[PDB]
Amino acid sequence: VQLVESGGGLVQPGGSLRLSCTGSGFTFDNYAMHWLRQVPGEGLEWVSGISRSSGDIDYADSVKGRFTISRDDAKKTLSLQMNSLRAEDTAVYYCARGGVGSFDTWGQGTMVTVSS
Amino acid sequence: KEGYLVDKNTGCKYECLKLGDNDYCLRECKQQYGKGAGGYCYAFACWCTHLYEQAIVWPLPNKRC
Amino acid sequence: GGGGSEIVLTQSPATLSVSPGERATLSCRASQSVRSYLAWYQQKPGQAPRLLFSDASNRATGIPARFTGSGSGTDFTLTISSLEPEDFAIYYCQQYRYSPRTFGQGTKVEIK
Repeated sequence: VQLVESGGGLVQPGGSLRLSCTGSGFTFDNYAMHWLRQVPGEGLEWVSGISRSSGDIDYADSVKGRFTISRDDAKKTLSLQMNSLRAEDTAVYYCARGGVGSFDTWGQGTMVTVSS
Repeated sequence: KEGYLVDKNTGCKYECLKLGDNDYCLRECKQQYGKGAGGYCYAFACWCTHLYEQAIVWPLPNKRC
Repeated sequence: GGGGSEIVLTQSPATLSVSPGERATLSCRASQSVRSYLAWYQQKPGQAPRLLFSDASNRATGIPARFTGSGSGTDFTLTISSLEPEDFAIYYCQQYRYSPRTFGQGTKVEIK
């Protein structure tokens, strides 16, 4: 069981960036998927998540309206469309598998940097 | 009675995203137990309501998630 | 913001000095009852977090029985019975009774 994430990098305030996560080693269909993030040297924060069949979606308040999560079960991928970026959004972004309340599997993380 | 929606093949609960009132859980609960059932998101899993006493809810035997 | 409050989790001590073979006791205290919906994570430097406990007392797969969680409501404990050197890390608690989910600020377990 493994998760892999990509699409991070440098960007300017108000800019846009699209992350992507690819799952392997399990039946991608059957699991809720999430994006979490971590400011270097600081703690964890849940960002967004999506249920089986894309039937339920939610976002952290700080990000509602600016980000858009989505999935493609045929491709075994999860996406995060990041818009109107700010300095706060600067963090390592993790893709994780839902464990019914908790997060039981985490990818390696992709860094997103917004100056200034 | 009430209980968690259970995937009868994997034995898992249905994870949900919007805690409290939730249409996804209402819809999934009614689809499994009938139109008279209710349901909402509880500790991030679908918790079904108004179930007839015999209805099969979490957990299923030897079906671990 | 949306105007609602967030469960506050207070982990103490922020830094725990222990030597191997000794017992480590970590606390997580919630501002109000989250019943049992309390997960625990481990994070080694430069590494991604890993799931330790999925709720107050349920060990995630692959976690040694030297780790034990207990508690329900506001007062949670994580006990590492006989500390191995690979257990030196940061431990984070996380609640999931209320929205949004929140995390403690962590307890750094360092060697004495």
